[PDB]
Amino acid sequence: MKEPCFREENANFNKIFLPTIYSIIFLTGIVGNGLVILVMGYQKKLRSMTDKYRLHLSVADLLFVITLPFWAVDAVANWYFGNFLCKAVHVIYTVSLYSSVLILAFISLDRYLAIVHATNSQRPRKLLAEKVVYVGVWIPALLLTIPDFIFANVSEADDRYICDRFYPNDLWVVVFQFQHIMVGLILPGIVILSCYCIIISKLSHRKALKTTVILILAFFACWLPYYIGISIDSFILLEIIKQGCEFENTVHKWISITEALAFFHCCLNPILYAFLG
Amino acid sequence: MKEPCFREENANFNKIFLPTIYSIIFLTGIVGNGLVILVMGYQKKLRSMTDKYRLHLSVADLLFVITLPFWAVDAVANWYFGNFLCKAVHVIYTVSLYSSVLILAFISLDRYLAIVHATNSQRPRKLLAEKVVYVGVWIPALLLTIPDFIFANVSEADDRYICDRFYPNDLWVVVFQFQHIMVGLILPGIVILSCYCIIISKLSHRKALKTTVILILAFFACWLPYYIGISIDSFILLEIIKQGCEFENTVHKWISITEALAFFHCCLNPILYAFLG
Amino acid sequence: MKEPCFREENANFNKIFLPTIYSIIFLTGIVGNGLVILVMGYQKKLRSMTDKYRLHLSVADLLFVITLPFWAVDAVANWYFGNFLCKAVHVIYTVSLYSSVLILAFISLDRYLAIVHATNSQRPRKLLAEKVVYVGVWIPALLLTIPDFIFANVSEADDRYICDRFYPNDLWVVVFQFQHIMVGLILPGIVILSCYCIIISKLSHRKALKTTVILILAFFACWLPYYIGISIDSFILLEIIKQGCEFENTVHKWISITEALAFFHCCLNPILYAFLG
Amino acid sequence: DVVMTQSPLSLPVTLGQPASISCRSSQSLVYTDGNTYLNWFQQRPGQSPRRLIYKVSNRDSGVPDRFSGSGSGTDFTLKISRVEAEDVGFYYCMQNTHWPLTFGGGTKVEIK
Amino acid sequence: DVVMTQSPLSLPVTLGQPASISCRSSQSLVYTDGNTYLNWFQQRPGQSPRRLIYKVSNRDSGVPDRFSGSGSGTDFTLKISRVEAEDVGFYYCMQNTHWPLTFGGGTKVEIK
Amino acid sequence: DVVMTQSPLSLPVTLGQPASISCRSSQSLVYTDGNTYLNWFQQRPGQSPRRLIYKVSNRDSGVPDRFSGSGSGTDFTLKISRVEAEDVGFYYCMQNTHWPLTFGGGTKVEIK
Amino acid sequence: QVQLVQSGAEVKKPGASVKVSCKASGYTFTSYGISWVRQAPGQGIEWMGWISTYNGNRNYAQKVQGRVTMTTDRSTSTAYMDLRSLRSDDTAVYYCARHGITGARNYYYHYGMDVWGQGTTVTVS
Amino acid sequence: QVQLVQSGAEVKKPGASVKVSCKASGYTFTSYGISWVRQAPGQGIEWMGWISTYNGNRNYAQKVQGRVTMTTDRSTSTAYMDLRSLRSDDTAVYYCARHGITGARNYYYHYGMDVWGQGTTVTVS
Amino acid sequence: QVQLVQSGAEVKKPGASVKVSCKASGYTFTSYGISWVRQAPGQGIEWMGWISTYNGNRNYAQKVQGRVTMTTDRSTSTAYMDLRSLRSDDTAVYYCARHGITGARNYYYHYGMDVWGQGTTVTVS
Ligand SMILES: CC(C)CCC[C@@H](C)[C@H]1CC[C@H]2[C@@H]3CC=C4C[C@@H](O)CC[C@]4(C)[C@H]3CC[C@]12C
Ligand SMILES: CC(C)CCC[C@@H](C)[C@H]1CC[C@H]2[C@@H]3CC=C4C[C@@H](O)CC[C@]4(C)[C@H]3CC[C@]12C
Ligand SMILES: CC(C)CCC[C@@H](C)[C@H]1CC[C@H]2[C@@H]3CC=C4C[C@@H](O)CC[C@]4(C)[C@H]3CC[C@]12C
Ligand SMILES: CC(C)CCC[C@@H](C)[C@H]1CC[C@H]2[C@@H]3CC=C4C[C@@H](O)CC[C@]4(C)[C@H]3CC[C@]12C
Ligand SMILES: CC(C)CCC[C@@H](C)[C@H]1CC[C@H]2[C@@H]3CC=C4C[C@@H](O)CC[C@]4(C)[C@H]3CC[C@]12C
Ligand SMILES: CC(C)CCC[C@@H](C)[C@H]1CC[C@H]2[C@@H]3CC=C4C[C@@H](O)CC[C@]4(C)[C@H]3CC[C@]12C
Ligand SMILES: CC(C)CCC[C@@H](C)[C@H]1CC[C@H]2[C@@H]3CC=C4C[C@@H](O)CC[C@]4(C)[C@H]3CC[C@]12C
Ligand SMILES: CC(C)CCC[C@@H](C)[C@H]1CC[C@H]2[C@@H]3CC=C4C[C@@H](O)CC[C@]4(C)[C@H]3CC[C@]12C
Ligand SMILES: CC(C)CCC[C@@H](C)[C@H]1CC[C@H]2[C@@H]3CC=C4C[C@@H](O)CC[C@]4(C)[C@H]3CC[C@]12C
Ligand SMILES: CC(C)CCC[C@@H](C)[C@H]1CC[C@H]2[C@@H]3CC=C4C[C@@H](O)CC[C@]4(C)[C@H]3CC[C@]12C
Ligand SMILES: CC(C)CCC[C@@H](C)[C@H]1CC[C@H]2[C@@H]3CC=C4C[C@@H](O)CC[C@]4(C)[C@H]3CC[C@]12C
Ligand SMILES: CC(C)CCC[C@@H](C)[C@H]1CC[C@H]2[C@@H]3CC=C4C[C@@H](O)CC[C@]4(C)[C@H]3CC[C@]12C
Repeated sequence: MKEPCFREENANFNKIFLPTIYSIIFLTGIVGNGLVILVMGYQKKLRSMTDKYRLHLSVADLLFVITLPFWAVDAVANWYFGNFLCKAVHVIYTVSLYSSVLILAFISLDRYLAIVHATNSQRPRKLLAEKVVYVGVWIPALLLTIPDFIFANVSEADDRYICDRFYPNDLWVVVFQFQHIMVGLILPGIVILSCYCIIISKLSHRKALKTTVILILAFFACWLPYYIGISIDSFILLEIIKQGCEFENTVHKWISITEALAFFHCCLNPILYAFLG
Repeated sequence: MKEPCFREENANFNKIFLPTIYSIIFLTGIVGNGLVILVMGYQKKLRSMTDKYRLHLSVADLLFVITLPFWAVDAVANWYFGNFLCKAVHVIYTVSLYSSVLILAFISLDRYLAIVHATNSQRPRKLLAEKVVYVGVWIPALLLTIPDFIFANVSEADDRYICDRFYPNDLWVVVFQFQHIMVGLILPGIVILSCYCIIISKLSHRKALKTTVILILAFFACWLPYYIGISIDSFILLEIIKQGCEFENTVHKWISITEALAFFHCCLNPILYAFLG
Repeated sequence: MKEPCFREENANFNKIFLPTIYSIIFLTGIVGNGLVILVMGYQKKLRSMTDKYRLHLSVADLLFVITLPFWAVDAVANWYFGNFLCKAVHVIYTVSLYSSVLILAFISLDRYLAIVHATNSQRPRKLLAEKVVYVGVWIPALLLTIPDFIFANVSEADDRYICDRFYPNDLWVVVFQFQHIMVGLILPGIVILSCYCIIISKLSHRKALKTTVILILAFFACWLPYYIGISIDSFILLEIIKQGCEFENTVHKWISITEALAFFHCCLNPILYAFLG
Repeated sequence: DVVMTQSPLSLPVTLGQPASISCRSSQSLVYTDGNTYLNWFQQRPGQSPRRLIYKVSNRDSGVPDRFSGSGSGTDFTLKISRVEAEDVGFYYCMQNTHWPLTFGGGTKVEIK
Repeated sequence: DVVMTQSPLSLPVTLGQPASISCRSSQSLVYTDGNTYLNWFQQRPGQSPRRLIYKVSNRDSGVPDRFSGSGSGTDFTLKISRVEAEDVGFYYCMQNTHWPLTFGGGTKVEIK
Repeated sequence: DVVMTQSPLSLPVTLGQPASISCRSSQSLVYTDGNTYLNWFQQRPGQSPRRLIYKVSNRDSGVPDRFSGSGSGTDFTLKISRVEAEDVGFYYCMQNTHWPLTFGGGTKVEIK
Repeated sequence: QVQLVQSGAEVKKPGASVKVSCKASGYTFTSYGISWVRQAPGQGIEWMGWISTYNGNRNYAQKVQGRVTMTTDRSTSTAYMDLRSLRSDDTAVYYCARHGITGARNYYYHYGMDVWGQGTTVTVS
Repeated sequence: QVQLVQSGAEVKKPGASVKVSCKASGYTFTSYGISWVRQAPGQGIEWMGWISTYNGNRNYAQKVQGRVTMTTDRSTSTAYMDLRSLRSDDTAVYYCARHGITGARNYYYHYGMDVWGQGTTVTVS
Repeated sequence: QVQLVQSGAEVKKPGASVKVSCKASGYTFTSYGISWVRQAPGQGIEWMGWISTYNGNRNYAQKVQGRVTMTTDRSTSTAYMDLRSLRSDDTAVYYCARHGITGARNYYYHYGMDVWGQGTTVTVS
């Protein structure tokens, strides 16, 4: 029982700015991830367990970066690739984000174990970093993709093909945005903050700590402006924030630009090796 | 004997930009202030008297940061919390700013005593830092809140609740803005500048000086653009600057954005420990 | 079989912003290139082969910088200089860019030889840096200017003289933009990336490497936003991206501003001597 | 300023039957904020007008559920589900979005 | 909303000869995106209208090459190269750019 | 599009005396660039029109100094200092700023 | 194939209410809005409404607003329309035609009017 | 409760001056503006003025401007209105109605017209 | 010198088609558009079309659109114009006049109308 207002397409400057950001991210990320992965996984290898975690992070970033040209082409021109490629792109996009977030959480947990229980807990650290990590990160990330696996497809609108998510009704997107927030931002954030609080307390009463702290803060500083955009969009959807429709278009543009800028989490990983390493 | 022009609501970009700034400030400040306060006040403790002053600054910053979610919700949605929470929010907001400014003034005064009268004046420094500081900062800050305690309340406009300050007439806000300026900017600024001039003169004829100088300059650089906004608003109110009404709306938006940006004084304190410390 | 939409002239801010950028680039580049060229080529001389490559880069940058005042005057006022000066300006502009890009490629190739085949290949390095470089860079750069040599001329439109490129029909500009991309961005980029990958692999299984890596990344970071502007313009020209005409004017303004900003490749070379050297 | 025409001018209604009054504006009643501020009044003979519904559909506290309104853009309508003997009087629709506010022509509800 | 007038109202045509119908708008049919969304329908007597060409010139799949359209701005035209005996019926032009969509007056094609 | 009215329609002039023709537009002839593109033509009987002055005041090469024009905004005027026996013909003023270009009504200069 | 099937023709007295079903099959029903178009006999085609099957964001034409409520039945993939207070001139033919496109990131309205229902005729006597 | 009470009905000769009191109680008088509305007998309701009790920023309607000065008495929480040079057609009924909302950071005008005074009638003879 | 030469005068029956050549010499033909202007006898000069010789971006006037197709022959540096379905009032004189300016970075339209062709007259009988 409400009137509809139709979303208007992005401005021309946005239509030009998204492809260049995507191209820069692709060019940086492909080279950085290829180099780090190759060195870590083929010759010199890794001295420390944290480098092992970083390898999984690099693989996830590479998997994400592979799909960027499709994003740029869709942003500029129409969709031509096909339904299967649409599904694969959406599946990979959903996998990589959760994989990266849970790898970060695992790194924080390993730090916690390395700091407080250093003497007692070497065997648990090795076991967690060797065997448990697969079940911890790769299984739930794969499992969370079933909604995309069903509801992502290409639709024929006149002569234009659209690759998007076609949900049965409105509330599904609200539920999926809520799980996105709860699994990306809140729970791993709680774990990371609690772990670092305990390490700080123990220290009060380290080069490794600094290097893994900068990665996490830089990751969540990039992702933070996106999640307020999603939170507000969800509240607007549930008739809790009825500020009009110009506000809706503005927040849609904000979401688009902010995710485009936050795609830097794949590029951030290899740089820290160049600077800090 | 003048015609009224009604204030227009902030732009959509402002409605989205204020919540994200508030959320970032809250997330940074809560963690930083919790950590500094916990370490200083529960285990390792503080080696130097300046750290003791900084603890009061941290407590004031924490008290301010506690109330940010209400600010964000009010900025986005309507007021729902109630009259008592409105009064408490306004009281805490008024307390924290003055507390921080007077703690900075006390730090400058302690520096002055530590530099010029180092040999003679150790007992006065200890007495001032142990006993006098409470009467100096916490008493006047509490005392200056009576106007907010009376004139801050929530009004029922149709179905929308508004938490604001409802003064008996116009001149009260001019008087209170003038006391705001005179107690925040001018008098502590005069004290700080005079003290640092005397220390500079004595030195001409120190790591601690550098660390407490950067905190003060960074504090007043954040607060400076707000006070020109207030000064101009007060002059416009007293029919001294009759530049129209588009100028009035522009300066209102300037005041809003500038206070949103200047709320960084709570986040600035813990960072200096990470960098300089 | 399409309707035409006529290009609209740049905004007033652009008309003021281009001359100041051009003047700053000219003032920086003339002094920097004069100094580096004079020292390298007249007294102290050059200790290392890389400095020799840099001298060719400096000469190309000087040749480019010489023609900037004509660009600024054309941007502000009408063309007055004449047909021969128009042709000479276009020829020099086309020469300098390709010369710089191929000198960078040669530097990367020399690095590759210096790293992997250091013991075996000193004589090839000396021969390549002494004799082959002229044929490698200066001959093809001169050869690629014949299209500009024929199709660049000044046209009399009423009382206004226009110095531009008047091609026989539309597809010529598409072909020339494609060769621009293929010879500036793609092929030298492939060579540089392959060479640095092999050096990185060998190292895993150097001050000089860092200094010549920063020059290349800073060069392609400046040139990168221009080539997406060209690519999109070419696709729009071939009726592959029919987004309208406001998009066309926006991308034209983007191309203009981006080339104005990317003209910094002449200024970037002498600075690295001041900072890193 | 904005001018609103209200129809019908006279609306004879029979007890126990619903009735509708609709008024059309000359400018879209959409505020920059995103709402529509149009409210309806009823004036019984000999007393000051009272407020029935504020905004397009929200109901002012203290009135029965029979009165209800709807509409958007430049067209608005108020409907009474059941007409009793105490629903006789004038009805006005007014807007508060553009300075100054403008009232409606007025509709009188009789008994048929 | 946008109003489109279609001419001619009645178009007698002879078998084996081309014919043209043109409709003019009152507002430019150019979208912010950069396209023009105006399409033509044909309604045979007793059945629902079908789509012949979508947008100014693109041809809907399933119709012969005889039907073709052109135009830009506020003037559009549809032309039939050869008129057979099965091309008798009403023809409409409508736009989908401005909410709400508006149809055309209608043109009937007879046999002469 | 822009419509320009030219006055007078018929201008009898005596040899050796100046004369003036003025045409008024319906939209301001100021380009975004900052100039005014309005030019005047003369058409002798039986030959193609030629250009006399381009823009408001600039004189096209190859004509005497007798012809001169002025004006700004939406009002423009062309004046001939001395009328000889070879100044008989039609005169038009046209604009090139807004697509499409529009000509003038036309003024015929006789001999009195 | 994609197709829309309607109900039969109806006749009703003035002041009554009429509901016409519009069953759609051959495509995902929850990704295309539906627009209701009415053609008066011997008159130009007219528009009266549009409902988004994604989340029920109805919209009505000015001339008919206040007398029509139109809803969808997503479970059986059908769209209805209810008209009350019928007048004498309401005798006409109603067509159910697919309109728009609704998605998670795309909710435009200029892609449709492709497939039409068989149409139904209602008369008042 | 919140309520507004006015004065009694008055009759005055043409060219005189009339002032009607508007006493308000039940809420903070210095946080809501007051708008004066006049209803001519047998005619549609009309607006003629508005004063902000916060700082006395008066505003007048075009049709009556130049003959009305309206002020407030914050001490006793009353609002007045003075009209001079009365004409023959001025016989009508005047209503004092709360309007707007005035605050330190909020000074909007689209929240009001809720509570009305009893109204007074003035006639010219 | 720069000059434009046209064809001869023609007479054709109603419903026919006429094509008038416009040969240009003395300047680079592929850097200036061409506009076709028609002057009805005893009437004000009128505009009907414009084609860009750079890439054939034709444009037509509203009054004549749908009956004229105009193209260029870059190989021999000539410009044509085809008009079909001639009416009774089409008897007039057609002038081929250079217009605009087309280049790689400059494609403006306010530089032209300088040189005109000799003109040709076509009549319908
Ligand atoms: C340091 C980094 C994060 C700053 C990032 C700033 C970028 C994201 C900002 C700077 C200027 C902004 C642009 C300013 C103006 C416009 C025009 C508007 O009609 C659409 C949005 C658009 C195109 C904005 C998009 C976002 C934008 C490009
Ligand atoms: C302008 C853009 C494309 C430049 C992109 C440069 C990035 C991709 C380059 C710059 C410096 C590079 C790093 C330099 C050193 C190392 C250490 C080595 O043991 C693993 C690879 C690694 C970590 C490199 C990865 C790629 C890297 C980060
Ligand atoms: C459809 C796609 C996205 C499904 C993703 C599944 C595949 C591509 C993913 C799932 C788990 C991943 C593996 C997880 C862990 C490791 C160990 C590491 O030392 C090398 C890479 C390697 C071996 C990964 C390779 C990629 C991988 C096999
Ligand atoms: C909108 C998005 C792209 C903004 C991204 C901003 C992020 C990447 C920026 C914001 C503040 C930055 C940090 C500011 C200060 C420091 C301290 C320094 O000793 C190391 C770098 C480090 C840790 C920076 C890393 C990058 C950083 C986290
Ligand atoms: C380094 C830091 C201090 C820079 C801070 C810049 C911020 C405060 C500036 C940058 C761009 C600005 C925005 C630019 C455009 C608009 C649109 C206008 O209609 C309302 C104000 C608004 C939304 C501005 C608000 C302030 C703003 C967001
Ligand atoms: C992206 C945002 C949320 C990151 C916020 C990080 C801030 C809150 C973190 C980064 C580094 C941290 C500091 C690191 C070291 C110390 C020294 C210790 O003796 C007291 C706490 C203190 C002073 C920490 C306080 C919190 C701190 C300043
Ligand atoms: C309504 C609210 C804002 C009233 C504020 C009063 C309370 C919360 C304030 C007033 C003075 C403050 C105290 C001032 C000084 C110290 C000493 C320090 O070593 C620990 C914190 C402590 C003990 C503060 C705790 C908070 C405090 C008790
Ligand atoms: C609008 C508001 C947010 C702007 C806030 C700007 C403040 C925080 C910035 C402006 C200039 C900055 C200073 C510039 C230079 C130096 C010297 C360096 O050796 C230490 C940091 C220090 C002292 C910076 C601290 C942060 C600073 C004071
Ligand atoms: C760090 C460096 C690369 C930032 C470079 C930013 C420059 C190129 C950006 C910043 C603001 C931009 C301007 C913002 C607004 C306008 C007005 C518009 O009508 C024409 C473009 C124009 C004039 C833009 C041109 C590009 C511009 C000047
Ligand atoms: C504001 C602008 C104009 C300042 C421009 C300053 C530039 C042109 C100056 C600043 C520092 C200078 C460099 C300083 C030192 C050296 C080393 C010498 O062996 C060769 C010249 C060289 C490399 C100089 C070249 C010119 C240079 C880069
Ligand atoms: C019309 C213009 C652009 C033609 C350019 C040709 C001339 C100016 C160019 C072509 C090749 C260039 C030479 C290439 C190599 C060297 C060796 C170096 O150690 C000194 C400069 C010197 C000697 C260059 C001087 C400039 C040069 C002779
Ligand atoms: C639009 C154009 C002008 C933007 C040009 C940006 C270029 C010149 C900027 C973007 C990022 C910058 C780099 C960022 C980080 C580093 C690492 C530091 O240890 C040396 C400088 C260096 C390598 C910078 C050099 C300049 C750089 C490459």
